[PDB]
Formats: sequence, structure tokens, C-alpha cells
Amino acid sequence: MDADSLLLSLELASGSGQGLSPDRRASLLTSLMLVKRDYRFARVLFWGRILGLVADYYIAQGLSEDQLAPRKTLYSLNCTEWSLLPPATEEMAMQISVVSGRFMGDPSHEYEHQIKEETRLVSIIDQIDKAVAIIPRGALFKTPFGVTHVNRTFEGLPLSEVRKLSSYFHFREADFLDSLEYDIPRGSWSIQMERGNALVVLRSLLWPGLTFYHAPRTKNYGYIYVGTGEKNMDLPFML
Amino acid sequence: MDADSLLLSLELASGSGQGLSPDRRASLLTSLMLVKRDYRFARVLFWGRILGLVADYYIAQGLSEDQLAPRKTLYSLNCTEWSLLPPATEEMAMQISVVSGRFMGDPSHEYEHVVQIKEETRLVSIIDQIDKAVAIIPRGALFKTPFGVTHVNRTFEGLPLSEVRKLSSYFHFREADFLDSLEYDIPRGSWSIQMERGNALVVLRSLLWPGLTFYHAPRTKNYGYIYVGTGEKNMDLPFML
Amino acid sequence: LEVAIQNAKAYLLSTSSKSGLNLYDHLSKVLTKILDERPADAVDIIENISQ
Amino acid sequence: MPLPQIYVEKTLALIKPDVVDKEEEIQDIILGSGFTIIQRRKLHLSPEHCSNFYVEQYGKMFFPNLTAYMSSGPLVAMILARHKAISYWKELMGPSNSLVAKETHPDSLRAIYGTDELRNALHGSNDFAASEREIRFMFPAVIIEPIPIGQAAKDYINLYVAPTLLQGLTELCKEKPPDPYLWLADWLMKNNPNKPKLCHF
Amino acid sequence: RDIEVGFLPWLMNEVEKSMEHSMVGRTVLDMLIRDVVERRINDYEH
Amino acid sequence: MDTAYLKNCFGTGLTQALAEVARVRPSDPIEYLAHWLYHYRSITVA
Repeated sequence: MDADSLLLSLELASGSGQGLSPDRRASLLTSLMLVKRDYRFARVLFWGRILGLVADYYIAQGLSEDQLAPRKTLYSLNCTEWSLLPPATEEMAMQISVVSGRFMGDPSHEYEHQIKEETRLVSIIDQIDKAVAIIPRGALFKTPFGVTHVNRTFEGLPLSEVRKLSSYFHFREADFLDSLEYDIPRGSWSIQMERGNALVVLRSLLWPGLTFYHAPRTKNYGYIYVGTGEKNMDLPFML
Repeated sequence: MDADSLLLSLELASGSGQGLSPDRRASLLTSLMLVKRDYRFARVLFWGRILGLVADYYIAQGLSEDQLAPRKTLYSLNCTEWSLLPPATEEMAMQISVVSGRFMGDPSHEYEHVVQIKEETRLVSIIDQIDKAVAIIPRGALFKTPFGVTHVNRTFEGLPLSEVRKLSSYFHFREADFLDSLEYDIPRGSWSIQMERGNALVVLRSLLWPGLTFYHAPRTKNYGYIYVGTGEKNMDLPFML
Repeated sequence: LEVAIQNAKAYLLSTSSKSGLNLYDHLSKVLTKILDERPADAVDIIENISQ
Repeated sequence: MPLPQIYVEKTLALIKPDVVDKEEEIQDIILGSGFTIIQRRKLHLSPEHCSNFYVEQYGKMFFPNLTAYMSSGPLVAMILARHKAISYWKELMGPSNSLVAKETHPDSLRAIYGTDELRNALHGSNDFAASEREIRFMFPAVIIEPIPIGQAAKDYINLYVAPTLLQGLTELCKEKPPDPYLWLADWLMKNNPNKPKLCHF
Repeated sequence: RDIEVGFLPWLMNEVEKSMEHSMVGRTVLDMLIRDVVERRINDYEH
Repeated sequence: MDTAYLKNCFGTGLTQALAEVARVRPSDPIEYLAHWLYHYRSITVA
């Protein structure tokens, strides 16, 4: 989510209940502004949290012009001390498949199944972005120059279009993006209305902790993954 | 401020430091949302608050489908029971001109400057005097056609930071290239330009009517004004500046 | 090129019966709304002013 | 000019690194005076750029301080345009030498912001043809001039483009290569007469 | 070999015609600006 | 002559190329032509 989600508690307004304290919120505002300074990103959205057993990894994601670029991930344990997380590949996706369990706060932790916790952080954040990173329909407009920009004239979805999974897009490489109605399982997405139905909350069931914010009246949107960081393989049993 | 955007860019976050509690905020959200149903308003605003002496007034407006406030006005001691405040006029404002002091909080209260001037009339006269005019509109937020139709500028993008620092890039909300700018106002220097949290939000403080703070998010279609004050004009502004 | 601009006026638009709109009137309205202070990035906005 | 067409006059306008900090007031006076800004851009001219920008007069203005005052920090260039653009911009500026403008033109921007002869706060077009030359230098790929519809385009092509394009296409005709555009474009890049040959090895 | 007489003369004529068509486009655009804005000041003040 | 081969091969492309170059008047027309031909593929073939 953008900085507008850190001037007000947009995260906890979704009713998921997990988010940032005002301490972390103000610290994150200053730190993500400094990240946009130090790293010349077009925008610096707060990706979310990986709730560990010792400390939580506060995650930020760099956005280029060129928003479907291979987005650059950053991590921080004490919020402000932001550090450039390495990018993800297919080998590191295959590497962590033998490991299961909750994240440890120290990213130097080792698993004997060695495997670094930093590699787990990189791979799990990549998997969450490829699976359940949400963009509402029409928020991004494929520019004729081979580059994706913000559709800066985007009006929020009509309330008729709110209830359809077709009106929401996977924020990744592929109206250009893939819609959520093919995201198997068919019931894998939960759509609910809060705050007088001026608020659409769309939570991932396959990756619990994701909660996508959207205000239909305006263009205020964003997604945050605040959760344990594992994939709910039990989803078809649970549906 | 917009009734749906009251949470966004909170009143206490505007730096004036006077605003609503969560109790009033939730009650005001649902009550203005129902006011959209009860009255045929195109949009409903929270005009602001008047502290008074015994009970606070909570005010709402008021827009028709003109997209420029004529306007109707509502008032309520709580944030639940909204009552239609009848509009002011020249004679009504003439009676309040001999009335001074803070608001009481009882609409049925009378004054002796004698004309039995009701607190209800004092409320509407003060509201329209504030709205005729220290309410603020950013440059380009709305526009007027050659056919006499006002339109909210859907393609508005906020003001650039260069235009933020000038009073020329802000308009009085009252009707008057379409509306009068704030750099035509009396006394000169009556508007305090300010910057909080860097360039995240503009804050304009009215020095004629104390408690009025106008909020504008640069580069974005988030703006609005609110009056949280005493309900009496700071005529003593010339001795300050 | 006076004959050419005469032909240009002559075209715009022998009215397209598929929609009943005119290039002259359509682009005129598009430019009229643009000349109410759209920003320097107005070149990227005409695709949905046309809509 | 006495066509059906109607005409915009355009002028360059610069701010030096000792005045860029007051960019905002200068832009406010520029807009308030009636100018319209077409494009902004932040520059940092190395001495090679300084030697090329004044190339119409760098062969007489042997002032190393004049190169430093473009190179000692960033610049703010603008295209301005309004009714009689160059003369109105000259009227706001005043004399080119700020030492004269300080005492004789109180209203001048150069008096308000400038310091001395070489520390002039502003530089802009002193002539329409000079306006095209400096604007085509500093902001490439921005159309500013009347289009050469007639024989002037043919002369331009025959003097710059054709002496290379003819010979390159001639060799393209001898080879008859597949997907001929690669042969032409790579030939033009490799054997440009106005550039040296690059050996990336 | 002798393309200097063959093909470049045709292409120079085509550059001339394409620039003429471009000028026609610029002219038509300019008439559009006049029409829109003259309709604006005249009707706005009435 | 070799006109017919290059009649078919280039056609509209060189016309638009030198029309744009004459309109722009860059400092290096030849490099501009090469880059424009690259871009012309990048729109047409793709």
C-alpha cells in the first residue's frame, strides 16, 4: 500500500485487524520517503509483514515507471533500517520447497532440510506477488510505449463491478493483466463490504494475511500481506 | 470536508488541533450517509463545529445537483438528529450584527443585542457569513460552462507545489476565472499558508474567522475545509498582521 | 495548398451513420473541455476524453 | 506568416546555479507577466556543453568564468511564449550587463537577481534565429520553427542526408541483403560522416 | 548503380507531398482551435 | 534499374523518415534516421 495507507490506518480499516502501530506507521512514513530518496523508485509501497517467531520483517517494494517491472523488494526488522532484498529467481523458488515452518526474526537463520532465511523471504515474497497481488480493473493502463503507468484518470469500480472477481487483476506480467476469476480454487477469494459499503475488502484464502483495500468512490486502493507467510495448501479442504 | 473522506486526512492531523472524537466521527459518518437519503443532496459535507458554551453545534451541508452550494444547511447538537437550518438573508444578518459573544448551545436561546433574536438565526447568519466567504476551493477543482452549469473537475490533479505557495491558486467557494481568488481579500496577509509533513498536505488557516482550517493534498483530488472554532469573527486581525 | 484545405473542410465529417457523430464537432468538444486547464500531460488523456 | 495560419513566438530563458534557488519567484514573475511555459528541464552543462551552447559567440567570449558559471551547479532552462515573446522577455531582463542594469533599471530581473557582468541571473534568446538555434540545442525533439515545406527541405536533405543515404542505399542495392533495413540502419550508424567510427572490442 | 537519378528524385517528391499533408493537418488543427475558442469567448460573455 | 526491388522493400518508411528528420532538424540527421528505422520496426513488425 502507498503512503496514504500510512497517514491513516487503512490496513486495520479493512477489518483484518493486523497492521502497523502508529509508532511503526510514522517511522515507516519517514523511512519509505528516505527509501524513495536513496533508491530512485517512482513509488515505494509498503508490501506488508512476515510475522516471524522472533521478529517481524517489515517489507517494502520499489515501483518503477514501468510498474510491471521486476519490482525491487526491501526488508527491515526495526522498520526504519531498510535494506535492499535480493531479487527472486526460479532456482530459489525450487530451493525452499523442502522447508516448512514459521519464519525466524534473524534472516541469518539456517535450515538443514543449508537454506538461508533471506532466501525464504525472497522466494515467499515473490510467490505472494505472483499469486495474490491485486490491482483493480482499470487502475493500470498499458501505455503505447511498451510501459505500464498508473491510469491516473481511474474512477473507482461501480458497485455492480465490485462484487465480480473479474474486476480485479493480478499485479504481474501477463486491459493487459490476468483476472482473478481463473485463480483456482474458484472460491479462493473472499469479497466483503465494510464501513458503510464505501470499502471493499478482498482477502486471499490461499495466502492468509492478504487484505486488498479499495474505495469505490475514489481511486484509493492497495494490498498488504500481513500474515504468517505460508501457503494454505488446505484451501480446497477448507472451502 | 467530504462526508465520506472524514477519516482521510484527519482534522487533528491538519494541525489546527480541534476536531471530532471517534464517537462523533462514527455517528457523523452514518448520519451524513443517511442524510444523503433523507434529502436529495448531490453530495453531503461536514461544514464543521462551533464550540459554543454549553453544547457543541455540529453542522452539515448542503449541495444540490448544481455542484455549487446554494445552500441548504443542517445542524445538530449530537451527530444523529439532523434538523434543517433555514437560510439566512440580508435582514437576518442585519439583526445579528448587534449581537456579540460566544454561542450558547441552546437553539431556543434568546438575545437582547430589543429584537428577540434567536440562537437559530445567529447560527445560520454566522454560517453564511463564513460561507460568504472564507471557504476555499483549489484552482481547477471545478469549472463553469458557457451555459451556466458548474462541474466538478473530474480530471483535477491537485495543485503543483509551485502553485501551492501562492494565494492566487485558491478561490473563495462563493460564486463570483470563475470565482474570486484569495489574493483579492482584505486585510492583505489574512491567509496563512503552511506546510505540514513536508509536501504531504497544505494547510491554510483563516485569520478573519478563527478555527477555519482548509486542507489540500497536493497532486491529488483530496481537499476540504472545516470550521472548528468560536463562531465569531476575528475583526482584530489588522492589529496582528 | 488552398485546394487541399478546402477538401479538408469538405470532409470533416460527412456524417458517419454508424454513430451519427462528426470529427469537427467531436474533436471540437474534446478540445473545448481540454481548454478548461487540463495539465501538461493532457496528451495522455485524450484517449478517454474521446470516450 | 500572412497565411491562414496563426503564429506563436518562442524564446529560451535560463537561470544560473547562483539563482536557481530562486527559480520559483522567477517563474512566478514570468507567468504573471503573461508568458506561457512550454517545457521545463534541469541541466548540468559540462564545459564541453558550455563551449557548444555559445558556439555562435564562444569564439569571441573567451571567459573561463562564463564556462564555470554554467558548470558550477545545475541550470533551469525554459521555453517561454507570448505576444512578442523575445521583446517582452528583453524588457523584463533589460541590459545584458547586470552592472548597468543594477543602477539604471530597478524593475529589471537581472538587477533583482544578478550580480555582475558574467554572473548574470538570466540568459535568453536575443534574436528569433538565435531562439531557434539555442532551443534546438538545449531541448532536442521539440518543434519550434515553421516547417520547410518547399525547396528548403530538399536543400537540407541534399546537404546533410543525401550524400550518405545515396551511397548507403547504393551499397544496399549491390548486396541485396535480407530484411534490408538492418543493412541500411547499421550502415548509417557505422559510417556516419559527422561522427567517428566506434570499435567496441 | 545510378540511383542518383533513379529513385531519390521520386523520394524527394514524396517527402514534399508528405510534408504538405502534414501542413494540411497542422492547418486543420489550427482552424479547430480557432473555432472552439472563438465559440467560447463569444458565447461565454453572452 | 534497381528501382523496383527498392520500390517494394522500403516504400513509405524512408518517406516518413526524412519527413520527420526535415521537420525536427536534429544535429545528427543520420543517427536520427537509424534510430527512427529501428523504432519503425519496433512498431510495425511487433
